[PDB]
Amino acid sequence: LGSMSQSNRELVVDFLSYKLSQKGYSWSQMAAVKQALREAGDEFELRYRRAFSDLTSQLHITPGTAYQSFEQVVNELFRDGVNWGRIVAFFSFGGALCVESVDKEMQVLVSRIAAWMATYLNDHLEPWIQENGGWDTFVELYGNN
Amino acid sequence: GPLGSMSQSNRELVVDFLSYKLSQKGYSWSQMAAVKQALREAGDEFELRYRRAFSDLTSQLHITPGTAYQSFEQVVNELFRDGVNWGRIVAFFSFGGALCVESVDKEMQVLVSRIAAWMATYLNDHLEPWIQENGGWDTFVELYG
Amino acid sequence: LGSMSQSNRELVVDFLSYKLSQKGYSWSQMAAVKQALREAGDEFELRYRRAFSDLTSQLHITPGTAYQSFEQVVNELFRDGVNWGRIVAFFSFGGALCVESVDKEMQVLVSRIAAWMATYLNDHLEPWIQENGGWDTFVELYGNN
Amino acid sequence: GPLGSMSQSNRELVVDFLSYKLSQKGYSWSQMAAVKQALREAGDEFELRYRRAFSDLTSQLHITPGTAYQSFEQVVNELFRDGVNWGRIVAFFSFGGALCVESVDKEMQVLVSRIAAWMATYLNDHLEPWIQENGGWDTFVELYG
Ligand SMILES: CCCN(C(=O)N[C@@H](CSCc1ccc(Br)cc1)C(=O)O)C(=O)c1cccc(C#Cc2ccc(F)cc2F)c1
Ligand SMILES: CCCN(C(=O)N[C@@H](CSCc1ccc(Br)cc1)C(=O)O)C(=O)c1cccc(C#Cc2ccc(F)cc2F)c1
Ligand SMILES: CCCN(C(=O)N[C@@H](CSCc1ccc(Br)cc1)C(=O)O)C(=O)c1cccc(C#Cc2ccc(F)cc2F)c1
Ligand SMILES: CCCN(C(=O)N[C@@H](CSCc1ccc(Br)cc1)C(=O)O)C(=O)c1cccc(C#Cc2ccc(F)cc2F)c1
Repeated sequence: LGSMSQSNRELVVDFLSYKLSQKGYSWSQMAAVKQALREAGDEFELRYRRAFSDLTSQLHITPGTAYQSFEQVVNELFRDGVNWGRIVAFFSFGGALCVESVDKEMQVLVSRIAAWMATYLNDHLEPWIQENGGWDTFVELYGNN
Repeated sequence: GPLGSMSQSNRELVVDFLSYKLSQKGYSWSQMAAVKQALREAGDEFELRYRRAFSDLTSQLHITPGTAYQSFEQVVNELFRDGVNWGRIVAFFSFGGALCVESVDKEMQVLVSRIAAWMATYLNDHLEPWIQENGGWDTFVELYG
Repeated sequence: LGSMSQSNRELVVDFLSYKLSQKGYSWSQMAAVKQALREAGDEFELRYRRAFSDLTSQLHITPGTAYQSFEQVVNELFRDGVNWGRIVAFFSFGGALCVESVDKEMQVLVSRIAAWMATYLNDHLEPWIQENGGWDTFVELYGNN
Repeated sequence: GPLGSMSQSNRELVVDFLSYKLSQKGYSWSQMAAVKQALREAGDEFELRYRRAFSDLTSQLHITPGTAYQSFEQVVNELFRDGVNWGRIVAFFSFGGALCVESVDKEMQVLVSRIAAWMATYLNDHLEPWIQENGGWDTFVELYG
């Protein structure tokens, strides 16, 4: 489904978000969390690139994977507990797995991964986030103002 | 999710993160994602190259608090005085971004969402038909990104 | 160009707009003007259906029509002056002409008509509107609260 | 144009008017327009048929001023307790519309934009993947409108 008058509005907000963040300003909390997370991810990938080779064959997540199985896989990443660094890792692994899915010509898995990750974030990680200083605490620790 | 302007969605944060990461590898979350990214990139290049033109824009372009859209439309018209093209449209985004940045600096953050709404308005009424007629943003992506 | 997370937000606002207006409430001024105009148009069409048969052959507006020629055609509708009733007529004639364009398998003309009508509204009619009580005066006279 | 939430575009008013008129003839401005229209229609039928269920919803569904999204998500979950389908999704829109209408009645117009944002949020996080997997809104249009 598409939306064309929103399209121009959407470009606007995205571009202004981008240019504000370059000066440490933020369109909104959501925009601040986005810049922060992108940045935290970049740094993460720079340091742990070694972990991102052949993720497909190791994580056992395919298009026909059930969310419960996805949940079991991610749970392994958080076996010794949830902390900010582990939450960044979660995003980075999702991202890398998407890229592989595109490399391997299974684009279909990308939107499956998005939806799985959103559910997991919703049910598992955001509640922890709310008990540990909230999304603003994420922005203080990883964002650029 | 974090508190946004129109929702506090977890999916929205995930989707932004995957879009970014897909783009770093030569891929796209979607056509919109690709447009957004090409436009950020084009804005960055424009602002560095024509850096000398980005001082006291709130004054040179007469955008103050209490400005009405008709005034804004009057100023932007001069930019497209000799016709629309993709360069002038990049200029339009960049100037509007620098205006917002200038606004926050001066503790006029109130201007920012107003500038957004004026830019979206101007696009819709003045720029859209030229854009469509010229192959759409799809063409922008192909010529730029 | 499409936009998918806005898509759900867009449905929301549209549906809530619709349900509010059914009780004489309005999401925004823009939403009030939309309900009012749709209604004014319905009434107009009911009374003057006789004027809407074979508009294509009489208005001389094709896909290759220049906006200046479009402007000349619409100007004829406003020859004896602009008033609210004539402004409603303008919308109704545009609408009917679009429908014929779809009947005659020239859909391409519809978006051309939208853009022409938006320019004409912008340059000719909205200024008159601003000197005659504004968009709220349109809502008082044609809307349902 | 009239003052909207995200812009004051003239095109936006035109486009809304032509969409309406195209739809009255069995046509569509676009896929989104068609979805919007089918959904309004489906909401109308649902609210008349299940009219008896639409009293004191602010109370039965505990949506008051100062309500947080987590609370809202908790209430809406019960509606989809036994699974998602297109009927339950129509119900979701209608109830949210009646809630907004109820809000304005009680001089709690402040709730309306908050309800919008919560509905958009819930759609994105909870309903989107089911919708996509089930053929998208394109399927809704084909089964309903
Ligand atoms: C094939 C194992 C992948 N992996 C690693 O390679 N870890 C590395 C450690 S170095 C990477 C690292 C660095 C810092 C932190 Br904090 C956590 C991890 C290793 O064991 O050598 C993992 O740590 C790991 C273990 C278990 C689950 C996952 C995952 C995942 C995942 C899948 C999908 C998705 F959408 C999101 C995800 F987080 C990731
Ligand atoms: C103070 C800036 C005035 N300005 C310039 O400095 N132009 C420069 C050219 S260098 C900038 C440039 C470079 C390439 C292109 Br294509 C277009 C412009 C000059 O001719 O010396 C403009 O190009 C100009 C002239 C008239 C109006 C505008 C504007 C604007 C504007 C205002 C608000 C907003 F949201 C967006 C806008 F684009 C911008
Ligand atoms: C082929 C003539 C169409 N037309 C009529 O048939 N008028 C009727 C009068 S009855 C319709 C009517 C009723 C009330 C009012 Br106020 C104004 C008109 C007639 O002369 O018998 C017009 O009045 C007319 C005359 C000149 C121009 C136009 C137009 C137009 C138009 C075209 C495109 C567009 F996007 C918007 C437009 F308004 C419409
Ligand atoms: C006070 C209404 C409670 N309610 C009912 O009356 N259900 C009725 C069924 S008749 C309504 C109906 C008819 C068909 C379908 Br499919 C689903 C519901 C009943 O079982 O007697 C619900 O269906 C119900 C139950 C639990 C939660 C909700 C809700 C909600 C809601 C809140 C906010 C919002 F923005 C959107 C929402 F959908 C609605």
